[PDB]
Amino acid sequence: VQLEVKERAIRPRSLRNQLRHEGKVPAIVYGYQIESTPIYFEEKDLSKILREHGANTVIKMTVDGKNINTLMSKAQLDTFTGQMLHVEFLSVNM
Amino acid sequence: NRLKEKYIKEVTPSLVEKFNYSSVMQTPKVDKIVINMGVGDAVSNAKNLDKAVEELALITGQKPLITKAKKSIAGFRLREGMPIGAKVTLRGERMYEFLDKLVTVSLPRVRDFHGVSKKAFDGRGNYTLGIKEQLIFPEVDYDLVDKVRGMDIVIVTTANTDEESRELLAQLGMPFQ
Amino acid sequence: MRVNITLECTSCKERNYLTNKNKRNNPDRLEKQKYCPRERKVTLHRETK
Amino acid sequence: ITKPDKNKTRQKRHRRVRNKECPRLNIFRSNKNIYAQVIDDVAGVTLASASALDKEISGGTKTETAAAVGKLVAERAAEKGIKKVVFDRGGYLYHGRVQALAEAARENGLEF
Amino acid sequence: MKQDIHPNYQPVVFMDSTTGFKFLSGSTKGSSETVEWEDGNTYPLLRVEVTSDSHPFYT
Amino acid sequence: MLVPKRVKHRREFRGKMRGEAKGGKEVAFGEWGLQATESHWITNRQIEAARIAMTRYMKRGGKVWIKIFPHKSYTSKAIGVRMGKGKGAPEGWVSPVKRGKIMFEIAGVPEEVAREALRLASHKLPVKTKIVKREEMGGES
Amino acid sequence: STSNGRDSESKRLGAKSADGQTVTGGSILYRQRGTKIYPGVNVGIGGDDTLFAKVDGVVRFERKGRDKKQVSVYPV
RNA sequence: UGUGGUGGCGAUAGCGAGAAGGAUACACCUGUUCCCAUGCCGAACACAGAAGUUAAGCUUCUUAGCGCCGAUUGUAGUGAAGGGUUUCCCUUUGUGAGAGUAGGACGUCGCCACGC
RNA sequence: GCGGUCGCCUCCUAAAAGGUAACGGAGGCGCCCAAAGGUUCCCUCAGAAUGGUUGGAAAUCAUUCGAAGAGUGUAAAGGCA
RNA sequence: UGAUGGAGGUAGAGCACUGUUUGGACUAGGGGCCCAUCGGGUUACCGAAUUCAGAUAAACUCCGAAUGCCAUUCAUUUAU
Ligand SMILES: [Zn+2]
Repeated sequence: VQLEVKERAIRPRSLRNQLRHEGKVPAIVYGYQIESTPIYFEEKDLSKILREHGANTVIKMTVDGKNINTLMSKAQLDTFTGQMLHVEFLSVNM
Repeated sequence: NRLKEKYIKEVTPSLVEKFNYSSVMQTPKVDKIVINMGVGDAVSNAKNLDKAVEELALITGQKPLITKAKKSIAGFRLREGMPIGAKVTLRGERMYEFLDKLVTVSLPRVRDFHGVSKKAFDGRGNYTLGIKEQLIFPEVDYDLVDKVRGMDIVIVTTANTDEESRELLAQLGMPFQ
Repeated sequence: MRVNITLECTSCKERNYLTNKNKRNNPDRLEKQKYCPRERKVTLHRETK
Repeated sequence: ITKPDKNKTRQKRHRRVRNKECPRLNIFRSNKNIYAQVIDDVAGVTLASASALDKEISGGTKTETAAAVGKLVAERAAEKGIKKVVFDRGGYLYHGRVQALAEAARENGLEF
Repeated sequence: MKQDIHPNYQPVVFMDSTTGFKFLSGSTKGSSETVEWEDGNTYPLLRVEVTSDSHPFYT
Repeated sequence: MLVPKRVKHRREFRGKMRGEAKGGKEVAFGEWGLQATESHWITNRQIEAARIAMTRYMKRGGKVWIKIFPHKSYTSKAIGVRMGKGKGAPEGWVSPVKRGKIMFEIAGVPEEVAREALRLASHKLPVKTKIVKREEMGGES
Repeated sequence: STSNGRDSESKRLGAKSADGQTVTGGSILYRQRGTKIYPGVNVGIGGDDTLFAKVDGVVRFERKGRDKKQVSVYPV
């Protein structure tokens, strides 16, 4: 429901490989309110919402302002790893 | 002639009220009478183009075209530009005169009447005919005719549907089945 | 078949021009109203015999 | 039968002509009327024009109208100081009520 | 009608045994039989006697 | 000279490639499948051997999905011919595979027989392999 | 014992004057074979689809809507 | 203000699906003697006329099915710098790909004439 | 040495200016047209479906759809609605 | 070296085309017999009429790039 929001910065050049070894998820959200705020996550934050409350259900990306509802869309997952990249969101209302 | 007056006296307002139009502009009409002559034997003899053109000059007061090939295929022994067939279009009052020569004079010289096959509408309401002989007319002499040649008529209308064309050409003759 | 040919002024007789023709299509001596320098006048021109 | 409409081909011929201080003319048809304009590019401005039958032209439904129109065009244009014009052919030929415009335009000031 | 290249057509009146289809044109023309005012004032030679009246798509 | 697969040709001789990365679209038509965590050519005959060693342990089969196919032509010279003249005659049909996208798919069979078939398939290919499901989507039925 | 090794010669196409130059009369701008760039203002087409500058001016390239491109010369 | 002619701006102008209209104008429509025309045909083309009809075209309005225009991070490459294996792979710095959508989008600016 | 080649034009190797090798990978040339040139008017193709005697799937017709799937004397690129 | 404008198809995911291609639906209709001496050709191959997903290039691609190159009465430093 209430994931942990870490609002990122504008230019990630080759700093990014530090987050791939730390198991981090930089999270696109383009939708109704937000045009782009990439957001940190830990890779063990999402699977216990997908396999707990549903694989496509309501996930709220809120910082206790307005209440947002997301529709996790796509991901490339590279070979030989099986780990998480390219996590896009989609903020659709009630 | 007959049928302009016979249109505007009997054919037209009946078909206005059979399909309940908003104006007489939506009435269906008939534009062309397309006439082929498929010889197909100029490969054999170039003197085959003698007879058909003369017979069309006997039928209509015209001289037809001479259609070229548009293909060069030896399966029929054809090069491009080879003479194959002829074309005759009717407009004006030779529409109605030739139609009445069809209906009221010529066409009962087809023995064993099995009418006209009613599946000949091009889908969207234009008749076609393939006629087998040519001795149907009073404009035709015997000894001039020496083959089993025939005609090809494509009556072209302005109608969208098919039964509009049916009611038109039934009202203008066409001994159907 | 084809021939490198010359054209002749039919009035003042100078071998003015040069062209080509296919001698089984055009079996005759050509005639073209070509310009002439010595007369400054458009002149009939024929093949040199 | 789709009877093909007739401004479309006229504009095709317009554009294949127009691909080929000396402004245009224009020549038009209808069933009943013939207009004219004098335009520059890329100002996009008509400097003068003339009606078909509106002001004082008619008095016989021939091409005689068109000669009067071609008079009126050059009469209004010569007051504006223009003798350098270029004929549009429109999308037409020169047989009917178009040479009636043209020869009336030539013999009233417009130089060709 | 482009000139000098087209054959004949004139209102050849038609007759038969009955029913008188006195309307149309024709090609084979000739001797005056009924030059009639209510029809075309021309030569009616096509009077060959197949009726277009009796074959059982008529009656 | 058993030939499993060919082409229609359009060119005899071809260039020689460079494997640097290869990608595109994991398991679709199946349940269980391999990968290829290295980079090599894979010839015709290795896919014969793979078909046979798959389908023998598949009693009455099931659904086996061959996914990557030879397109490119070998060439080779003889033995003892010098260097010098033009390219030798084309003898073989090979295709390249790199980086963990998928050679085969299985469906219609429970989990242990599938891993039998894939373990007994991957001793005839020169590449280090793995075993992959359908994981999670918007729907995996 | 092959049947190859024969070729044409490099006939040296390409743009032979940049944008923003000051360009004298009648000098080549972009030697083509086949029309890739159409002429715009003051530019002629030669026999072999080359381009010129009829007026001593400044070359600037443009486009024709979506598909193809133009060159024009503007004087001072 | 409605109609018609005539242009610039990358189809964001288009293709499709639907409604309405005849004041002027436009168009459909009636012919062909006249200038002219059909490799046959007033179908077009050229010219005469205005009985009739808004059915089509045309013109205004509605629509995101097709087409078009698309932003940020999100990642093959890759300028430099470097390191071990060197068939290739990786780490700092300097820039990024279309793919995939969020969205926009059923036009904008100019001239004359006629009509209210 | 025996075989092959020796001048010219297209395409790829060619590393998004130009330029560049190999007994590298594919094809052409040593002409033709008195109109297949110039100009002035006019026109829009390949296929598919439906019908039409001989007519054959496929001779010539007629209708609808069709952005090019055609043509361009000659090889291949680049162009042209 | 910094700034600005432009020329051009290299690094490939990409069912825009050209060839090569693996599955599913579907039929336009046909496989020695049709089953038959008018209704289901049938189990099955089914392409093109169609279409759902997936592969791929050096002589296949509407469209890029890394400033590489050419240019500027431009700017700073230097000496050609
Ligand atoms: Zn002389």
